[PDB]
Amino acid sequence: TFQSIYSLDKLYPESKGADTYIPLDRLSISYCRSVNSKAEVRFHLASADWIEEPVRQKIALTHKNKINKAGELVLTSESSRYQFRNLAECLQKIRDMIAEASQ
Amino acid sequence: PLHRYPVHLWQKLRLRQGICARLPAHFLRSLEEERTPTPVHYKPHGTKFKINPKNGQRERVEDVPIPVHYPPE
Amino acid sequence: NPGFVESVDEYQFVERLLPPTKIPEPPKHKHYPTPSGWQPPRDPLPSLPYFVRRSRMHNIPVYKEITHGNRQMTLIRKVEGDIWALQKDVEEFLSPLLGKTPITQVNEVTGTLRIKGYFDEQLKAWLLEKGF
Amino acid sequence: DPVLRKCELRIPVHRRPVQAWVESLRGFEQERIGLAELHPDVFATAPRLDIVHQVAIWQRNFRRISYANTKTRAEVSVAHGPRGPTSYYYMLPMKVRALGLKVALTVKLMQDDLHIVDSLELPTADPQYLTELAQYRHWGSSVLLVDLTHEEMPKNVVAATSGLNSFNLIPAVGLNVYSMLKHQTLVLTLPSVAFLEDKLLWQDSRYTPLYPFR
Amino acid sequence: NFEKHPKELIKGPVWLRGWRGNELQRCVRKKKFVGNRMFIEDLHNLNKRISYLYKHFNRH
Amino acid sequence: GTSLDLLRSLPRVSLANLKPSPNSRKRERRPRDRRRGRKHSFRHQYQPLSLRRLQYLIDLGRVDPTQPIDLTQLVNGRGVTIQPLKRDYGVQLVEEGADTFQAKINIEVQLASELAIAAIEKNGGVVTTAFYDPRSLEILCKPIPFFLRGQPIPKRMLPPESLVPYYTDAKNRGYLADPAKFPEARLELAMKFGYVLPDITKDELFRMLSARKDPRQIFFGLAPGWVVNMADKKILKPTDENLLKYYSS
Amino acid sequence: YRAPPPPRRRPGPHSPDPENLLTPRWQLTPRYVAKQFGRHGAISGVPPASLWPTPEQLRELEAEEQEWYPSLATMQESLRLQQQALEARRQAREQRI
Repeated sequence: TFQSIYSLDKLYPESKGADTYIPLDRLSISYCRSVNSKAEVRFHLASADWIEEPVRQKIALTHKNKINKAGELVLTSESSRYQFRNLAECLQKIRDMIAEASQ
Repeated sequence: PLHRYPVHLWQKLRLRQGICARLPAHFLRSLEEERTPTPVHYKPHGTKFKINPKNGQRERVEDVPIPVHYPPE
Repeated sequence: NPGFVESVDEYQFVERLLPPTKIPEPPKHKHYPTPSGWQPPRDPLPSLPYFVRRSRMHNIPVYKEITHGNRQMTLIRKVEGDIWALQKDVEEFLSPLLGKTPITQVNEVTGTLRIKGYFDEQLKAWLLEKGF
Repeated sequence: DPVLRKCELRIPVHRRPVQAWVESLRGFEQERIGLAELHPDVFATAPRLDIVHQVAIWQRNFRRISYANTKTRAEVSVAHGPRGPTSYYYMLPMKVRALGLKVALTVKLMQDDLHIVDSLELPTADPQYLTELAQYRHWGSSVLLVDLTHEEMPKNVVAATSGLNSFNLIPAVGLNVYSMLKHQTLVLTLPSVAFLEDKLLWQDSRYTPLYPFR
Repeated sequence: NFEKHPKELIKGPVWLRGWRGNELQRCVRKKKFVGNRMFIEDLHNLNKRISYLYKHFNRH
Repeated sequence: GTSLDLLRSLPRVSLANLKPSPNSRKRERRPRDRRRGRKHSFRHQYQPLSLRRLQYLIDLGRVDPTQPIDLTQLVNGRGVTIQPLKRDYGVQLVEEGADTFQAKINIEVQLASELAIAAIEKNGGVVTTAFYDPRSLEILCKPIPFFLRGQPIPKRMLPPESLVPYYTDAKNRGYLADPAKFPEARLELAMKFGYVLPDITKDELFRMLSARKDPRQIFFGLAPGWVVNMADKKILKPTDENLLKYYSS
Repeated sequence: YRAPPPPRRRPGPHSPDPENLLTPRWQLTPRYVAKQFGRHGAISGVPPASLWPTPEQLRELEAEEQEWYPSLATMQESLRLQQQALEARRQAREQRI
């Protein structure tokens, strides 16, 4: 190959190599158009080992309305239904709730 | 009709034909060659680039010589 | 001393850059419908007197049109066979959905059907049911 | 042994192939020697004669140039007189012209005015033979002969057609609607049909060009 | 193969081969094509004629 | 085709028989008788590609999924239209189709959406941004003509200082981006969505997907300053030492 | 009658004669000569070395390159200075207000 004067080997001299929080299995996501739509994510707050006991207690208190009869905390919004937009903001809402419950 | 050669080529044809061709080659070369007089009253643009109006981008430039009259005196 | 050296090794990329002049045919897919939703015409084709061929782009020949700034329209173009048979079936199909006999104009010379209003989605789904 | 031809391009499944009798000009009685298949998208297009009518008008009018001129009152040493050379040139889209050619081909075949032939080669160069053969096969008073390419057209056919006013010999590239209409019957060589089909069938997936195809 | 466009088959006045326009455009194009090869008297007449054509189309 | 049968029954057509289609031609008025008697440039004009528009090309097989996406190939497939007279300066993406385009492929687009960048990366695609000079891009869209002109391949230009921050930004994944942050940046985006990060190295075709041309290099295949023997279907490389200095300059 | 032969254009490279008066100026330009090379490549016979810039042209390109085209390192340095200048402007606003 050919290397230019302004080549990446010189523009990025440091990295010359090619290689250069919320659990996924525990939670469950669901998206379905209902036009209108509603994307939600569900997870068992009782079995939530990734949240501290004071955080879990705060989640069960602050998110008591979001806790279902089966003890599963759910959160739904309405922005769009897709892989990244819908799902990511539902997981981040739970993460934000955990952060808010932390302090 | 329409002349095969433009009017400006009429002068060229006259130079290329007749006694003009028979003129000495050395003299013909002196007449044919043109050398620009040294500029005195106007200067060519120092920079070769300027901003084009329509596109608002840098463009090549041209030079406008100032008119100077040299009397027969 | 030549200023140029010739190598055919890198001409493969030049071949890749060459432009084609024909639209490529859709590739066979293991599972239909395609993730976008495209599905080739159903096989076997329906044995109805009228056949609707797909466009050069392998799409259903249905176009939504608005004219005079106030009239919505939908046009079927690549109609082959008995246009009258298609019109009767189209009239019957759209009468319940529309609530009355559809207002349509038949341009037999061009082999096209003009319908007031937008009903492409229902007609396109209905055409799929026929197997077109 | 019948001469069997099939369309090189994929014929639509829902459309049956168009077929006609293959003929040869070698002998008077060689009216039918084979059976050939013709693409429905080319030889079974709808008979849209307005396109043919438009093409014929275009043919007559794109070459139209009027050289009439007159002096008006100001130029006298006519209020509305001809003013110098005037042209009427205009261009039809290649899609329409190809479609017009496609429509014309179907009409001649359906009207039994198109005669598909293997080759134009003739046993003799006498113009009399060609005229007699046309009478033998009950061809129209005017017969148009088309060959694949101008350079290779047989010498014997050239002499016969060159001396005949009503029988005109043209190459494949020279085909035009006006000649087909002016000539009662059309004679086409088998290679020419494939040549015409390829160009006509090329219209498929007509990429709008940003530059000449070449 | 579209190597030669049918417009290329036009034979006639140079300024209107493969081209068409209104009377003013045709006259203006004619002047450009053969202006240097036109007669001095014709060129002056053409210039005067162009003036009338320009005003008629561009002001009426 | 019963219409064709009617033609056989109908008499042979002639030139005179031809008649214009009904209502095709209107009537005209002429003075023969009394009837007519009496009385912004600096801002790049980004040309975007919709995700839905992107999806069908892959699904229709218009663009080979194995081959990395190339803007020139899209022009070759007539996917997008770029007019030099319009002076189009950039390429973008359209939010449409965000919910209908689930696929992974390596691609390079002048401008990409941050949400779109991660989503395709979540699917496993590789996305980067490169700067093409608007004049160079027109040359890129039409590579054959400048070979016809005889011009040699020039070095690809660099963005103006206004656009340098965008391309140099690591999150933007530009060719001027710092590689050191890329492994960290890829990790950060995965956490944002929460998807499991697939390392580019894991992919069997990693080298093909990650292959990129030099900043000065206009073409993946052809290095800058190269020449092409179009007539002989061969590529010509300068062998003059002084020429290398020009390319270095 | 037999139709006339279809028109055929003269193929291959054609080099205009510079001395001929009729030949237009644009057909004698180096761009036209370069165009001849592109159309026919080796058949034209244009030396490939001529296509690349001459040593005197090399100096002009180097001067042109410096005048108008900065390098990546120079670009990055300019951003840092402007960022510092922008920071100073913000600091000036805070202290005066």
